[PDB]
Amino acid sequence: DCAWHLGELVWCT
Amino acid sequence: GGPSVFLFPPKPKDTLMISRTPEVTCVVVDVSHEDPEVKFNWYVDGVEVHNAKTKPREEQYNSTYRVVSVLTVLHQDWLNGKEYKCKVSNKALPAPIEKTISKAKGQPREPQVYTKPPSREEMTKNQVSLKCLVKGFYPSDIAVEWESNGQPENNYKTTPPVLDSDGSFFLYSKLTVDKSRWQQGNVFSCSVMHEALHNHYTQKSLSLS
Amino acid sequence: LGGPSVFLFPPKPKDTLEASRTPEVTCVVVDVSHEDPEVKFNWYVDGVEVHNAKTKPREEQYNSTYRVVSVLTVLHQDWLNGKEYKCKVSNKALPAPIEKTISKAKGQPREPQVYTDPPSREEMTKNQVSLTCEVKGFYPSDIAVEWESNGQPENNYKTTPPVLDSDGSFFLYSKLTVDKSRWQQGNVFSCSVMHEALHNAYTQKSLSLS
Ligand SMILES: *[C@@H]1O[C@H](CO[C@H]2O[C@@H](C)[C@@H](O)[C@@H](O)[C@@H]2O)[C@@H](O[C@@H]2O[C@H](CO)[C@@H](O[C@@H]3O[C@H](CO[C@H]4O[C@H](CO)[C@@H](O)[C@H](O)[C@@H]4O[C@@H]4O[C@H](CO)[C@@H](O[C@@H]5O[C@H](CO)[C@H](O)[C@H](O)[C@H]5O)[C@H](O)[C@H]4NC(C)=O)[C@@H](O)[C@H](O[C@H]4O[C@H](CO)[C@@H](O)[C@H](O)[C@@H]4O)[C@@H]3O)[C@H](O)[C@H]2NC(C)=O)[C@H](O)[C@H]1NC(C)=O
Ligand SMILES: *[C@@H]1O[C@H](CO[C@H]2O[C@@H](C)[C@@H](O)[C@@H](O)[C@@H]2O)[C@@H](O[C@@H]2O[C@H](CO)[C@@H](O[C@@H]3O[C@H](CO[C@H]4O[C@H](CO)[C@@H](O)[C@H](O)[C@@H]4O[C@@H]4O[C@H](CO)[C@@H](O[C@@H]5O[C@H](CO)[C@H](O)[C@H](O)[C@H]5O)[C@H](O)[C@H]4NC(C)=O)[C@@H](O)[C@H](O[C@H]4O[C@H](CO)[C@@H](O)[C@H](O)[C@@H]4O)[C@@H]3O)[C@H](O)[C@H]2NC(C)=O)[C@H](O)[C@H]1NC(C)=O
Repeated sequence: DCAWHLGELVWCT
Repeated sequence: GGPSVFLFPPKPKDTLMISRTPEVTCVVVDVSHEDPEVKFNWYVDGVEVHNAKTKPREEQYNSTYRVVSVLTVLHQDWLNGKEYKCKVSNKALPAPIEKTISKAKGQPREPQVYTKPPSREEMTKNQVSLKCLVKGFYPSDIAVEWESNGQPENNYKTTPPVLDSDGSFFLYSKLTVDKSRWQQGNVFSCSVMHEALHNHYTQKSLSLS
Repeated sequence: LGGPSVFLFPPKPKDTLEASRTPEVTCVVVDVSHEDPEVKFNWYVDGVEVHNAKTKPREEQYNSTYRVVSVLTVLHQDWLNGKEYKCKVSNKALPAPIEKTISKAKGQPREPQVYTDPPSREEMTKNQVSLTCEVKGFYPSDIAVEWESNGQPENNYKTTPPVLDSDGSFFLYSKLTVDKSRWQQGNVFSCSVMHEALHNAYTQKSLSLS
């Protein structure tokens, strides 16, 4: 899955 | 009197966020007008690379130039602990200067994130403070931000990281908001970015009873 | 060597806040050459010269320079009332005497707000728990924070440096780490704060298992 921060992609595993 | 070199790391967010581009900066100051020419040699783990770019030359108005070379690094190259050596050569320099930086060495430790509500004593004031405790993380490279309803909360202050007794770092972030916003049940979130976190990210939310 | 340098240091916060202690202003002169080790000190309090300062033992730095230090005792009231302390240093290696001036940070003193926070329920799974002391809205930044329990000092804590807040005051946090069992026994832990804007320059906040 991925992590987002105020619309901007942070990281995906 | 001669030129000096300052090698800088990428910004934590740039290395932690895949949607950004991290870069190391080799800064050279006290560059004379007589010999402004500066030669750069870049190395990654001892292996020379050639994809660096020289920023525009700058007058510091104290009769010196500021020559800067920038090298784009890969997110995982920096996270794995590769060392970047910047070699600066100048003719006003007896011997070329070499500076080496990398990510702080040591096993990465995942930050523990806990939020604290405002005290009931603090409910008598015009504004209340929301606290975000982030502890037990290594290295000290970290990004802490606040937000509410999909929008960032910028009225916060965050202490520098502090070296703990167990070898890790901790810090506190204090978001101050109008008390009415807290009384109305609005949810506030503390965002933490760190390499040891799952997807370099975690979020802890907090609101009224 | 282009000449000796001078650093003028304030007294410790706790030294000025406790009557038991004697606060001191310290004038440190580094890079004193062996050829001309003689240093003249002139002390001034609000422009008026005083003569009750004492010089510490000379110290060889083993880098071909001496370290010369003059220490001036100050009064608690005088420092808190913001008196100027000037240290004048004269030496043959100096083209002109060096003057440095220090005093309490000027500005309206503001009283610290002290709040404490218990460990989260998630922290009740770990071997140790963190207690938080929040100290905010104080000025000047000079302060001393300590922990205790049952009239005995708790030393397993760390305190962040003072951070400049948006309203011009300062805030910090102190984190005390204790064993879980100690916390779950219902023991009372105290956060003690010393600051000139507190009544009697002191306040103490406590918490326990609730
Ligand atoms: C002539 O003037 C030169 C500068 O103009 C100066 O002009 C004056 C008229 C004034 O206008 C004055 O304000 C100007 O600075 C002057 O050059 C200076 O030389 C100093 C030493 O000789 C040097 O001090 C060192 O600074 C190091 C840190 O540098 C950063 O912080 C300083 C302090 O504010 C700042 O001045 C610098 O610009 C640096 O700022 C940061 O730079 C990094 C990149 O390196 C940025 O991060 C990058 O950010 C970008 C995005 O912007 C990317 O994200 C990239 O990925 C990142 O890497 C960062 O954003 C930026 N921060 C900010 C907020 O701007 C210290 O580390 C260093 O301390 C070490 O060394 C000393 C010994 O010197 C040791 O004792 C220490 O223990 C430590 O090891 C040292 O303090 C100044 O930095 C330098 N100024 C500039 C502008 O480069 C020159 O000497 C003058 N010549 C004379 C008088 O003859
Ligand atoms: C030869 O050696 C000299 C010293 O020996 C060194 O030998 C090497 C082998 C190393 O081991 C090295 O670590 C040794 O120091 C050397 O002198 C040094 O010169 C430096 C500059 O040239 C100078 O740097 C400045 O330091 C200022 C602050 O210094 C304090 O902190 C440092 C360490 O961080 C510490 O070493 C100093 O002793 C200072 O510490 C303070 O001491 C005072 C006075 O005793 C304490 O206050 C009193 O305490 C008593 C109780 O103890 C009572 O409480 C009383 O009431 C108080 O008043 C205070 O608590 C104590 N604090 C600490 C942390 O321990 C910086 O502020 C300064 O930066 C300022 O100035 C520069 C310009 O110079 C500006 O650019 C900055 O913006 C800033 O404004 C600067 O960094 C070193 O301090 C000095 N070291 C010593 C020991 O004096 C000398 O240069 C060498 N010469 C050659 C040619 O090599």
